[PDB]
Amino acid sequence: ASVATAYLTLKADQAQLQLTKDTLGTYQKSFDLTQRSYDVGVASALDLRQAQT
Amino acid sequence: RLFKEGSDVKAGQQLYQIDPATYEADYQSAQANLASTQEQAQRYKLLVADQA
Repeated sequence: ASVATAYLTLKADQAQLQLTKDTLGTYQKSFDLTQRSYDVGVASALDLRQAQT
Repeated sequence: RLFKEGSDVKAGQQLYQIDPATYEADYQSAQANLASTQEQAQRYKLLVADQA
């Protein structure tokens, strides 16, 4: 029972890693779009900092 | 009527007064709108230097 529980926990946490990498990529793309919109002048630094957080 | 007749007048000398009383009122209205939009522009001119 302990071996099966530990292996299934590893199998779950690797998929959690993959979904966290996908979420981080989405957040990085949003930050790049907000940085571009700050460079052209449409948005302000008040939005760039919230995108950085 | 702010002139005597049969005299010489210069350019821009005021001749009459035609009871403003309406033009004074909407001048007060336009000046009241200017007093808010000028402060808005003056505050945004300070804020845009730090990109706030």
